[PDB]
Amino acid sequence: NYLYRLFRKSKLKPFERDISTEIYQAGNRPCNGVAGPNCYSPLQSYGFR
Amino acid sequence: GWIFGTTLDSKTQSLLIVNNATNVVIKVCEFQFC
Repeated sequence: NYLYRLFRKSKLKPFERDISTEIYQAGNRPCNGVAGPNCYSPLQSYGFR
Repeated sequence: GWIFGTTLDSKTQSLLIVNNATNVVIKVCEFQFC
């Protein structure tokens, strides 16, 4: 139930929140909402045991 | 008023003022304008 962000186009300002979940584009191939080989989901869940 | 923000689907500020009951709603939600 707890998530964190790995990929972002730039850094953050001091005290800035980010809500929008857009698919990251790591290369020249566009994603267009489809997580392909160069497109990754930006929110990965914590694993707590 | 002014509607400060970026990439107008996510976040974005909204300063509607002069309600004639003198109110300064500066609500910051997610909006879709126009």
